[PDB]
Amino acid sequence: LCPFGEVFNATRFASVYAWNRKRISNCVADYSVLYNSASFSTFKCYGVSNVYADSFVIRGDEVRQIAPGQTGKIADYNYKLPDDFTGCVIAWNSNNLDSKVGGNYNYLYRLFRKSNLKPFERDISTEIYQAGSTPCNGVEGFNCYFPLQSYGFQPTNGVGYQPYRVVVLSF
Amino acid sequence: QVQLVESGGGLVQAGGSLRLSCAASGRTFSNDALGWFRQAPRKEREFVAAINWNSGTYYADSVKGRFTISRDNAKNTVYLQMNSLKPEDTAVYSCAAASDYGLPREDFLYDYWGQGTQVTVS
Amino acid sequence: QVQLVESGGGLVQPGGSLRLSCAASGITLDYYAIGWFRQAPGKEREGVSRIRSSDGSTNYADSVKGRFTMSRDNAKNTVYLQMNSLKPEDTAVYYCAYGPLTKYGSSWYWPYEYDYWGQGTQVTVSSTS
Ligand SMILES: C[N+](C)(CCCS(=O)(=O)[O-])Cc1ccccc1
Repeated sequence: LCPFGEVFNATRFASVYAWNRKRISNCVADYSVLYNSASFSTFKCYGVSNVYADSFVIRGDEVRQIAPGQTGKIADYNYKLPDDFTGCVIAWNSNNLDSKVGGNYNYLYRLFRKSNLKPFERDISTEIYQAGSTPCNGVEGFNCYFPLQSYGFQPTNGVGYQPYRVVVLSF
Repeated sequence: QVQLVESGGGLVQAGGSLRLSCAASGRTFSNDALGWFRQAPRKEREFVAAINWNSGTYYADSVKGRFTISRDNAKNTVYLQMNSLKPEDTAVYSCAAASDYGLPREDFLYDYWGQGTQVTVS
Repeated sequence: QVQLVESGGGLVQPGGSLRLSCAASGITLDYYAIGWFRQAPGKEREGVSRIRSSDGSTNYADSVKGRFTMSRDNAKNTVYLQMNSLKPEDTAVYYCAYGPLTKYGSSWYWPYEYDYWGQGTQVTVSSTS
């Protein structure tokens, strides 16, 4: 039986730009997660009505970008699902775990990339991004940006800016 | 395009009870999550209660113990039973539907919206 | 929550000065940047200056270095832009903006995106109107 429990119950979750992948050997399907879909804010499947569990944190307003065919900073530069995705996307609000007073800066997202990610590609590099015409030479300025940014989650944020834990099951 | 129409709003006295209903068109009702939200003057929209395909439910803390959400798939209808009403419950209540097996409590994760019905608690 | 309100814009002749204020409420992040930006019709928005709550350093756009100075009030949540030697090309709506810094390991980095923007104050540098 598939060890999905370890995936959902993990104490720590990755930043989306450094999204975590867990390979799960061929297993007896454990449907209890589906029957407990009420535990989650969203539970959607694609290509269903080789198992990977990918997981990470994003903000509430980005949950809709975790789906095939989406656009935006997350789908384009952080975590991209293919058009022929077969699997499920599950997410829940984690404000209780992942915000802190004065801001939790540990979760990051990539702002900029010279081209979009391919589906299931990851990029964790931190080269200073050249937004204008002069080379950056590793130095920040108004044309030269560190390519990641912190969410800064605070418990008092509105729900669209609260942290969400996401699990993507590909099978 | 799924049409949602709320019924049941009105004037009630504090401590009274009132049942809202929302009729949905569309063939996928039984798999959808259905939610209720409310908007009071000068206040921002707030989640009230929601039910998913498997009849699991979730309530805002402010209404737990007093309100009950339920669904009748044969009638494409969701209901909000509101007991022990306080004047702080006065609001326009709206129903929403989501093509989602989860239990969304966030307005941005719903897909279709009704028109609202007024509930006023004196 | 967060409110940013700019004031102090106006009309001045070339070579003149103005001081803009940005009154902020609701600042609760520990590690943040405040920026001044400007936008004119038909031009791209431009960063003008920025300051941060980690090390207090300030950066200025090349076009304004040595003419503009950004600072923090020591007794209220207001930041200033002192603009000296104004030029017609400085004409724009000036905005202040606030958002979190980026923590990467033990280092802090400047953001590109800011969470909150104010409503702008108009600065017009002109020999007439
Ligand atoms: C006025 N400060 C000294 C901070 C005041 C923070 S408090 O009101 O929460 O005590 C400096 C300052 C900080 C941000 C913006 C402008 C000025």
